[PDB]
Amino acid sequence: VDYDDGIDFPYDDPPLVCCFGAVQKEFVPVVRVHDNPMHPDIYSQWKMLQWDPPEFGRAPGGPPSNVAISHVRLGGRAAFMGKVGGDDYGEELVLMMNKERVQTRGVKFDEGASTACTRVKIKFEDGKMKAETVKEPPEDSLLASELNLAVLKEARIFHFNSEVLTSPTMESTLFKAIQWSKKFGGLIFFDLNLPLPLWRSRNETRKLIKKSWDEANIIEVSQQELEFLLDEEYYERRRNYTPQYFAEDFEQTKNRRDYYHYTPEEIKPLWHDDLKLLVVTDGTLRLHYYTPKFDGVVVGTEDVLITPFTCDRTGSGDAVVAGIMRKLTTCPEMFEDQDVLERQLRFAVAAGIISQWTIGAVRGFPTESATQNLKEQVYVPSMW
Amino acid sequence: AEHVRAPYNGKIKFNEDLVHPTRTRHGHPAFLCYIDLSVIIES
Amino acid sequence: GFELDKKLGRPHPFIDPTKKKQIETTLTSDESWWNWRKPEKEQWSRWQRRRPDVETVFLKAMAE
Amino acid sequence: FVREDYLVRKLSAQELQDLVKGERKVPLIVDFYATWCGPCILMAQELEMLAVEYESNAMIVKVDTDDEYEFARDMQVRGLPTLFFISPDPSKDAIRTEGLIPLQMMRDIIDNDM
Amino acid sequence: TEDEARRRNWIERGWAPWEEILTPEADFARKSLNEGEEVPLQSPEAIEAFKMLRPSYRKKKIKEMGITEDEWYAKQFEIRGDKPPPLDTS
Repeated sequence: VDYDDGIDFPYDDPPLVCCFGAVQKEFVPVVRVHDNPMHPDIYSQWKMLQWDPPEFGRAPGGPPSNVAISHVRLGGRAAFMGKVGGDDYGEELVLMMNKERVQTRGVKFDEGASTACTRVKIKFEDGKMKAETVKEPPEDSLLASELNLAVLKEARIFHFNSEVLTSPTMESTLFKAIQWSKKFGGLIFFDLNLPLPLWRSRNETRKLIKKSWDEANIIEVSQQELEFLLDEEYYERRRNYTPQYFAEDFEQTKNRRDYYHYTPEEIKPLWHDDLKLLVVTDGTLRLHYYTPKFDGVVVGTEDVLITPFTCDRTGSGDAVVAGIMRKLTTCPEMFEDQDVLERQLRFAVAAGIISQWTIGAVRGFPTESATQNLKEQVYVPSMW
Repeated sequence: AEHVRAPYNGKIKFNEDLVHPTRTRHGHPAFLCYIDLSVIIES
Repeated sequence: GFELDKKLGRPHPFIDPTKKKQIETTLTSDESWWNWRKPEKEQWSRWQRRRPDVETVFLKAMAE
Repeated sequence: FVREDYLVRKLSAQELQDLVKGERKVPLIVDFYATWCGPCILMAQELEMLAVEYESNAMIVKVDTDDEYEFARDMQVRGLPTLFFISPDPSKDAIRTEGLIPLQMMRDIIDNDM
Repeated sequence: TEDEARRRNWIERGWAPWEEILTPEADFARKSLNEGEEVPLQSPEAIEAFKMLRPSYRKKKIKEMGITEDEWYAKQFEIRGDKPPPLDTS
């Protein structure tokens, strides 16, 4: 807006990344309707949905603090920008991030608020129960004057989710943070992770995210989010088509799973000038990538049935994003070299796979050497 | 039976006209040797 | 140089680089039977990585 | 003859409607969950323990978002797990929490704010 | 006998000796396995099939015949056996 902040410094390696939003424990934001529910009380059956998940939950994302923790464990450096209350739960969240060696100088305390607590009022409009927000939680109440500009000056990637778009206060604060980061040369990473309200209608969501979509240099979306934003019914019809008499080629006879790679012309409504990399994730199975110059897909895999009693997919979406951010900062040729980009994205695939082998997102985030080991075990040496 | 193994890396050299084509019990093509063939490996 | 390191037991290549030759050209998968052709795509093995051990680590530390 | 293994009741949106409109004397805690959500397994065990601690001094209920998706969205549920703490005093406003909060934090809300 | 059974297979079960276009490996397998298990190949067909196991030998054989490679690829998709009496539509 006006000037700089802090003292210019040689800025130790690896380059810092900043994660913006709400620090929460667990809290899966992406919620849709699944048609295969287990017993409502016997939660010992619910693990069967971890190894036959709904498609929107194949590699779930989470709060931005998950990405920061996962990024640090993968060998990077990260700082979290956000607000917590001055109560005991607020200290626990900060102590969790300090233990994981995430910088918390960008975390502001609000001594008059209770962490993760929203005051709402219950109404009975048209014979139905609804709630409306009376006072937002401290997590969604960071002000622009409370931004740590030293972090925004140092950080090379600014990362945020669409959960901040559900808060009037955070949305205004978000666009001041983006302005500062761009002024200092930072790249903007938009990890969509649509919360429950934003799944209601395509047109309302497209209007709501359009401004933040246009400010982003890197975007990660799931296959379900991308199809919802373009046309959900066209792609479902496309998946359900079966030739009447004979297959068009030998591969169509095998009745394999659909890994459709969207053409850059289908993606065109969502492309803009400043966008450097679009990644569409089909869990860890496929990573479709799109650049101004080229596009392609990285083939991955998953194995949660290798450990049926400890598998938990929560947080695996954050590990994939953290793995992308770890390689983008240290391998800047990823943006311009296709072969280099594919090799580096296989590192992100491996991180997602390991993350699904432990109960709890933070508890199961993998280290760099474990991720590198799994990548070399899974892929043939020519693909490393 | 006894298996002869290559003592070094290199290129095998022999006259294929001195040996008789055959199919092994594993389904592979091979040669049958009825003489004292001299096989060279250039390491 | 060589042949003095070899005589004394000092570190030296096992094979003299001067008295070292290539292995010419070998069959290029068109002059080969099917069972001796290289697969077009690399095959996953589970033995594709070198086994770690103490000797590898100590030798590298002594090399530095 | 055989005690039931689970204390927390699952309610429909219509059933939860009448429970909130009707007269209540104890704090009402409403849990939104889904059987496919991994963290809900951890939350389910904490709420069963909270039901044992608060035998009749609180009422713990749960709502499945697979069955009551529209109701959950109108209640401002942004993700799972989500808890609503509703006071027996109709003037006081309800408290919505997000994430796997500790058991002690639930007790403090019930005792001091409910 | 092995004349009525063949006719029975044609009429009742719809048998026909449809051409099988084999790869060199499959052609060698049928010609060599008729001789034995691990024996020197003696029949001129199996000996030639052994030589054809190398595509380099095939190219040399094709050049000596003066035809192109694609023409050789099309000659293997040729109907074998006798031809029916040609049609005479009046």
